[PDB]
Amino acid sequence: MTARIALASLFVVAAVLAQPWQTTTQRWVLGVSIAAVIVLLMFLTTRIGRALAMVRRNRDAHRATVVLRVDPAAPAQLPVVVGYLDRYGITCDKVRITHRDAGGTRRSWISLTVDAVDNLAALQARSARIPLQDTTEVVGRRLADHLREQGWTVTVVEGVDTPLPVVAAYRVKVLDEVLAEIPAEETWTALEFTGSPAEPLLTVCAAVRPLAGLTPARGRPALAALNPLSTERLDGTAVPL
Amino acid sequence: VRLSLAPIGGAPFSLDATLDTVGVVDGDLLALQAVPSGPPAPRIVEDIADAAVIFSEARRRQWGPTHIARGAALALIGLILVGTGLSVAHRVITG
Amino acid sequence: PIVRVAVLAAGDDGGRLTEMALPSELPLREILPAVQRIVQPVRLSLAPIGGAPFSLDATLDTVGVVDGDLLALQAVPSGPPAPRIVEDIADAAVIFSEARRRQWGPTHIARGAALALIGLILVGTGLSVAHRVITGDLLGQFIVSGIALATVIAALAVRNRSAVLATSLAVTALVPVAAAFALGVPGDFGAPNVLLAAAGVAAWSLISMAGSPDDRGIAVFTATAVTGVGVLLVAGAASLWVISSDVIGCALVLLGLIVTVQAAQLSAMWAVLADLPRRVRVSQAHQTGVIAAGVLLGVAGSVALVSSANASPWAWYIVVAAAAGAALRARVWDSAACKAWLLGHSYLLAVALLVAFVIGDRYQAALWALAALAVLVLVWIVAALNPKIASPDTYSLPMRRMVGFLATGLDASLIPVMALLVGLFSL
Repeated sequence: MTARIALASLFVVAAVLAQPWQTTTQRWVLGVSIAAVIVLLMFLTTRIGRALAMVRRNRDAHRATVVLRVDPAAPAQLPVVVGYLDRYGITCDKVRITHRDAGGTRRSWISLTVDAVDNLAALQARSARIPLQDTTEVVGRRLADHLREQGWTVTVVEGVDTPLPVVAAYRVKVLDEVLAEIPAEETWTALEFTGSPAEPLLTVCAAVRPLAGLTPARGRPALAALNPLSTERLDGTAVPL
Repeated sequence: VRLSLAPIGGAPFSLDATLDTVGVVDGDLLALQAVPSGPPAPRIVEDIADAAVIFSEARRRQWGPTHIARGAALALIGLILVGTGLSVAHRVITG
Repeated sequence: PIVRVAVLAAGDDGGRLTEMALPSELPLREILPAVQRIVQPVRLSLAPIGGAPFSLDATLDTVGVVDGDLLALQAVPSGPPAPRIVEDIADAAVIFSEARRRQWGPTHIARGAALALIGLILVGTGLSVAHRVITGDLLGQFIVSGIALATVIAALAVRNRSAVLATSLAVTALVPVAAAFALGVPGDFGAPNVLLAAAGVAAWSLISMAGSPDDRGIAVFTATAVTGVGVLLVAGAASLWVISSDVIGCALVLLGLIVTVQAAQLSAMWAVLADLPRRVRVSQAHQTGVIAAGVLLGVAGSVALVSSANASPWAWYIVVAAAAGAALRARVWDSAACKAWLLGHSYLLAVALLVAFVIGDRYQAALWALAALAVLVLVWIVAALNPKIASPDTYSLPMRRMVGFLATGLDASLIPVMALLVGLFSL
């Protein structure tokens, strides 16, 4: 963002010194300057590079993810999952909850992912090699048994689901009327928390086959990793709920 | 609600079996907390191999107000050290 | 009133890690017997990792357990250490002195020899160059190259025999090497000589960074390499095309901030998960050095713009702006050494001006330069006493935000100013 402002300031100071704005010796460059500041002003070049990379697209092991299926899901079991962001010295990166609303039923999923660089110390203790997958399995079983403790009947899953077949990308402004609103023959909604459960942050995206306050994604990568099985941080600015 | 007895740190008792079948000896500690509507929590254990490395990160706190102190003095020391030299190297020519 | 905690018991073999949930509001002496049976002549107790054992009378509430912390299973602290007692003052000197690691041993000699050597090379080089710069006679360049070549070999000769002396001998090899090339076609300490040298260390460094079998000596190589490369171009273009009365630094401070602001990507440019710990530090070492290249560059020309007298009022703001920008660009850097480097940019530059005036016979800005250090030292102290102005948590969010537009509003807002000093658009 700073490159844009610095180059803009460059050209404009370059043009303002055109007091002899004549002979097309100092007016010509003046025209080109005032012209470029317009095209430099940052929602147009972005789709330029986007389409370029998109048409180019027409041809790790630091992150493991565990995903939980619970049938009778509800916001009554929200604190139990926002707690598991940071406890037992394992610092889950982000916790994600997804529903498919194709037909009438909302097929629920919890998505838990653990990096390896910021909790390298703990994983280094379980063995000299790094038991990432096994450890993540263990925390997942812990969530399973604590959640069944409450009463909901949960199931570990690995062939989880698909919001993009393995098609409309929208990320919302922040609040509740919408998540009660969400159409078409298929609905994929995805909630995800992160950021220090001392006070958490979250981003939300949804996919179906502008309703109230949605926004499309020109340029899809954002749908490619909308499935829970994905190990990615769900691009988008965070909100303190 | 459903309150029942439980040995500490374990799942509560089964309501229709006597304590003498679960193995209650005279002198245990039993808790009147609710009943699990689900699993009895077999408390999955994972093995540890190098438990020393867990503490060594606990002591190794972050940047914190500790690395400020080293920067504090190591700044102050150099300030004095140039302070004298400047004045007397001012004098190594004139004064 | 149960709380879910995870204890850690590792005394027998490796360790056993389970978790549980436990009834609060009790003396821990009651619940200790239970955990002793799950995970498993002394007494035991519970303690947070990084702290001291908890009393057997307090509760898991009044001792401050949050639901989900990781407790350890340590022992009750201690007893007395049972002090020895020896009456004959003679043996009171031999007995109570062993606890020193005093033995001479054939390893205090290993560190002995190498430390003697590194001194021999350094003053061996400096003598000849002093035999070469204050007077003139090339016999030094014979001796310079002689020792310079020799150390070149030795580092390559113990690469797989010492594994610590090697990397140490490499870093000192570049002092005479940079001295050697700097002596071809002398001049008056010369215009294009500084071109020959920046090739040398940038050569010698790059050969050895990849030559390092491990850590402990990587960061010093990386930083001076980019520093050699960086100065090479702005010296080369300065050798033929441009006369550049003053705008060598205008290239530098530009190049400087460019390297600092674009730092994370450059580190990545040098890039079973078992060897993750070895890869993660080297990555960090790369970043911590690369940033030093920035600061050292950032001043590198900045010490030359405001250096002489008769400078520009735009030149004075051309350096100050940079400093603050870098100083406020630290809050984005996580590690410690990363922070300190850019943080003390002003400090390093402050003394540069002082010597400049004392060696330039000014005795005017010199005193001021010394008054421009205290102001920087004074703020360091008040940053240390109370962790309040150092901690951005007791702030306001738009304040946390305003400093943002404050940051990017100035670190880049000097390229228009840059066009003024040189007058790039006065043509």
